[PDB]
Amino acid sequence: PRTPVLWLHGLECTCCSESFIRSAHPLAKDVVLSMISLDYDDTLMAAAGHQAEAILEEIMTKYKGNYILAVEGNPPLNQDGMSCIIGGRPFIEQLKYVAKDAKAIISWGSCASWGCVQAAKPNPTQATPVHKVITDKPIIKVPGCPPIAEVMTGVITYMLTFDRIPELDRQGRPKMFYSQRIHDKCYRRPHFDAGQFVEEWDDESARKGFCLYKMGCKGPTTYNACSTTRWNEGTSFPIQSGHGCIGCSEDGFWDKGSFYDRLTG
Amino acid sequence: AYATQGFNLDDRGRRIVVDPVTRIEGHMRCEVNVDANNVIRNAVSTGTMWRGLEVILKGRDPRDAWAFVERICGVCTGCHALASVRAVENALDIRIPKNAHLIREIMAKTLQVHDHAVHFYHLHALDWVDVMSALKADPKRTSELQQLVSPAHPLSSAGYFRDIQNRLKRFVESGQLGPFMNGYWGSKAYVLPPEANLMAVTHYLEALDLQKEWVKIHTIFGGKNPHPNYLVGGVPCAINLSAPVNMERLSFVKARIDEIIEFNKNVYVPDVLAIGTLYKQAGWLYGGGLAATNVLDYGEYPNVAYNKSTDQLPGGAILNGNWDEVFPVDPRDSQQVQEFVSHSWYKYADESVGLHPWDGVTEPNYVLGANTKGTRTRIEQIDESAKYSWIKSPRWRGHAMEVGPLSRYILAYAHARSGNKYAERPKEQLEYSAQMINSAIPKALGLPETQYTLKQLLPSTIGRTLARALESQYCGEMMHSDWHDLVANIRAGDTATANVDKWDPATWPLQAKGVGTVAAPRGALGHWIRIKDGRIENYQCVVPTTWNGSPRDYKGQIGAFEASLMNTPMVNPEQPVEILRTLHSFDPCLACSTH
Ligand code: SF4
Ligand code: F3S
Ligand SMILES: [Cl-]
Ligand SMILES: [Mg+2]
Repeated sequence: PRTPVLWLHGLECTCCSESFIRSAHPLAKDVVLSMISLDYDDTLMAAAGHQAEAILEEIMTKYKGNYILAVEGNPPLNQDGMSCIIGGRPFIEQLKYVAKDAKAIISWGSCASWGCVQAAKPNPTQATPVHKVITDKPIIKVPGCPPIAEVMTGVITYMLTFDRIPELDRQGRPKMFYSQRIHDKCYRRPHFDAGQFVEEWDDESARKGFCLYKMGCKGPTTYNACSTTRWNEGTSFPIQSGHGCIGCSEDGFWDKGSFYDRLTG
Repeated sequence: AYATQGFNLDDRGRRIVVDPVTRIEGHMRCEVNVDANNVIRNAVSTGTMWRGLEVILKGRDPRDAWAFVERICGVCTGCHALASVRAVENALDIRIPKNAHLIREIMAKTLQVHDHAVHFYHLHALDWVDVMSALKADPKRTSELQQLVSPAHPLSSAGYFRDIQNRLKRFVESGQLGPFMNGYWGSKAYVLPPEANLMAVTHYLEALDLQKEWVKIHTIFGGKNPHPNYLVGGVPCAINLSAPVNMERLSFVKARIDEIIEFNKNVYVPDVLAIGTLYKQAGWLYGGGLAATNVLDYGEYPNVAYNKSTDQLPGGAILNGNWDEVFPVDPRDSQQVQEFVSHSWYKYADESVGLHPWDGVTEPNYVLGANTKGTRTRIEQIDESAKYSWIKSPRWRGHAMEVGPLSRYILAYAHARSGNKYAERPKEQLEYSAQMINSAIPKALGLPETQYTLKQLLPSTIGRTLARALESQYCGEMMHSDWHDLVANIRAGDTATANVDKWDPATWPLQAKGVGTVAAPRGALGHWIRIKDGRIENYQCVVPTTWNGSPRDYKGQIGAFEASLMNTPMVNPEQPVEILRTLHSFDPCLACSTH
């Protein structure tokens, strides 16, 4: 038997679902067909409406305390919760219902982990991360907008193999993927150390791959696997392609000033 | 009951609710009424999410905006970033260098192909394809079908189809059906033979593995996918033949483009032609909606940067089904694009008026009408006579329009007939497709040949699905050309990727307004910005699914989703197969629609 996954969607842009299917090792195809049973997911599921709703209670009963709840997006608390409506009811009610009998909860991406863009000031919907609503269940945060594909499938693979949540840091992120800051192993680090910086876009320094700190790179304060694991089967990452890290895996990164203002000190 | 746009709306029949609408991006509720013979006679589109990006942007730096609005949507990832940088560049009179233009075009066309192909296989296909029927297919006859549908596709052997079928069998036999659980399998609404179903499911799996390769083009130029990085003034991926872009990276991009062209030509377009032919033969020509009368696009992909007369998908507006007259569309004109909130969960000072997006307002107002069944937090039947959606109601000169690939292909065809040579390829694709659907494929499958015109075939759910596939193919062909132009320009000595003359806000006018438009995968996208003292004063988005999924306006006119469902019979009113098939043909993105 393959562990059921109920993948709920709150307020979101769907980047985390899209990132998941970019995974090369393992393939998303193999994850869905051979590793998990993806029993509810609005993005891919055949059933709609009443038939889709009926799946949740069936799985929750049959696999009580033995399914994984994955959450993409987050619940809004304003507009009586009806700025995110599922089956005529607030999303927060679905979230709490499915959470109650889950063996573990995965908060996918910055939305579920921290709030992401909808929670940026002034947060008109009072979008709230999952761990502030569900306070009595074990939650693993997998932040990033979106997270790296192999980080997402890496978390699933660990959980399925070992029937355990991996070791987490104080913020609830898996240490196996979020122990390093981008700046630790960023390939432009030798330029940083030598005081060699891009100062205007497409200047001579930019064409030589000089450090992007003075163009606002938030790599020095951002924990993720981007500089080593990299993106889309190790093809590139933001810095390699010439833009500074904007800090997208860190709590509240939208409200830490302009992306192009350098870090102080 | 009332009449509007040639549709006789009637809510006296049996009410059917579909919430959630699945296999879309984001959150939608749909309700219909059906008559005594299960024919839809009323349709209600409800966007069931809102985040408030327009509100969040106020006071921020215009140079940062692209990253915020990019997160409107991770499916159409980057198109909002493109609209945003275009809007800011327009406001500040910034012209980007040629290489930046070409790289942006290549990224845009990569998105088009990825979005279209993934939509068709992974979201749309299960409305046409019965997966359980695929289990009963004969591997040998499936191989023979594949060779008829697309002889150039190398994955066609009986053994190959047998192995795929066997994997599907054991998956189903496990009793854990996953995404196929509680499906509508065996419904009479499904018409494909077992062999066509197995071919399609096989391609579903092929596409799922291949799609991750295509987006590596975004990764090279933009660092990551989803959500590649953009830049006001150009692109960040500087060129040096230790740089972000060198010849090896460009060669890699070309290899990915060539793969894309093979997929579109050998797998995607032939499948849609074949499936379309078989549903045409079944008489399933429903879903035309507004495409039969009113279509709009801003126009896109100029052969010469900043020269709109050279748009390779030339736009404008058509009204009343008159394809001999394309009206020009100006996103700056306060009397053209306007948004109403009469039936939306927002508030204006005067809701009898539609606001141009430079004057747009986004103040939420979640309130339900008197005829609602249920409560504010437990809706049983939504009241479409009052406010019923988080989607605003965009109109053009007061008219309700359909947008999207179908709209663009109808516009391209009309332009081509008037003598526009930039639209020759789409015209060629359409005429080729009609001949395949009417004659070639029927002849190959031993079916009767038909004589539908493009005027008859295009305004339908089949036509809407076809146009998307053709557009994917055309975009692949275009970015192949763009790649050659990029490499030639670089080799000629121009390596520039960013104009930084007006990067610093000390150089800006103290106030400015701008608009950026994009032919996004789902239709006409625009971002309208006002800048004051270096900050965003107003930022309003009108997004393709805002047009298509819109609720009724002040005059009670219906939008494209609602019109498309009208007058469609359902095999079983409790199984939303036909509702899903037609809604999905618009590729609804609800996060986009509401932002
Ligand atoms: S580019 Fe960013 S992460 Fe890399 S060395 Fe410079 S500051 Fe650190
Ligand atoms: S912007 Fe995000 S994707 Fe990585 S390089 Fe920075 S954490
Ligand atoms: Cl955040
Ligand atoms: Mg808007």
